[PDB]
Amino acid sequence: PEMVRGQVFDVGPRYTNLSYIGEGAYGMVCSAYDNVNKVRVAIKKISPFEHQTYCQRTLREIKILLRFRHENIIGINDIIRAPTIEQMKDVYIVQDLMETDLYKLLKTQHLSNDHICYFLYQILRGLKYIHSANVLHRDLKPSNLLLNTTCDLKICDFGLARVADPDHDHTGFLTEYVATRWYRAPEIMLNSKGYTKSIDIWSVGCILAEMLSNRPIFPGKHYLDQLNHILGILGSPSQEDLNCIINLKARNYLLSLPHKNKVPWNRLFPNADSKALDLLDKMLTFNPHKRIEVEQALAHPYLEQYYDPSDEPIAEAPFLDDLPKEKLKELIFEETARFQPG
Ligand SMILES: COc1cc(F)cc([C@@H](CO)NC(=O)[C@@H](C)N2Cc3ccc(-c4nc(Nc5cnn(C)n5)ncc4Cl)cc3C2=O)c1
Repeated sequence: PEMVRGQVFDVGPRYTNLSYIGEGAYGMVCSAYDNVNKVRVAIKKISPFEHQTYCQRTLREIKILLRFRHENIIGINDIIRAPTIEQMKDVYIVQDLMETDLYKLLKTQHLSNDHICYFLYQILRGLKYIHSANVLHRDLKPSNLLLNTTCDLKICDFGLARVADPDHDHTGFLTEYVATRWYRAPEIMLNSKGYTKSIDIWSVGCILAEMLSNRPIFPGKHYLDQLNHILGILGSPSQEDLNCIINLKARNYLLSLPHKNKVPWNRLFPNADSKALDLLDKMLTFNPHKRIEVEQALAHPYLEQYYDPSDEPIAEAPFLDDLPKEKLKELIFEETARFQPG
């Protein structure tokens, strides 16, 4: 087997001429030439079976990506694993190869307003599909937005996704860790389990702000800092919004804060398009019930050059994993069976 920076990649005979792309807690990702379709693909080696949480992310991603088909959502083209459960130690997920991600891109490149507009369109177009399937991505962030050399955008990593469950969204104060901290909506820290579509809209708002300035808008240095950053810009919630928060610990925390005025978007983003800032405001609304929804956002004047509901497709139909890691391995085995010869 070919070796890539220490690891084996058991992907042959079909996939050859491997080259390192990246590493992380997920595993390792390479490009590789596909000897069938004669195109270079990405392959990620995932080794989840000792960790229930890794098994959950792997199963969720596989189940979701196999069902979804959309231009702005990364696919799974093939999955390589051992022929038996006993011999299966790794799962390789083969996906379309992309040049970079928005996190890498924002570290190095100034985006024109036209690029910002086009990227936000593709994010929302993809999200319209995801939400139309009653699915929440729940970890939207620049590193989960893949880009090719012509700036086509694809959402990736569906391992943290859930089916939407808005009647069971309420929880207590400083409970929850939904999303990656900088992209996590205020209600997560206050009273929300992140089981509504408005969680994803918040993250998109944070992405938009970051495209405007190449700097995260709410860079909390740790968990507790995150609400400080958000309220620092948005200001004190209104009486109406506060009254929606019935949990006393959360309400009284907010009431204990000194009055803070809203920092106007045009001062944080003096070079930004005024329409972009109007949409940004509506995505970064404190009250999730008042927050713009994905189809309204697509309809916003900022995106008028692209908006076309007939070309913004929805899923054909809507889409208990409190299970031990051994059971999750079986379900991963069954879910990947269709890519074996048989
Ligand atoms: C503890 O964490 C995890 C444990 C798990 F058991 C499983 C996971 C899974 C599911 O939750 N999560 C991921 O696999 C996420 C984290 N990533 C990483 C990743 C890297 C590259 C590409 C990629 N990259 C490119 N091109 C590219 C990138 N950079 N360059 C210069 N080129 N093309 C095509 C592709 Cl699929 C996609 C992804 C992706 O989805 C996480």
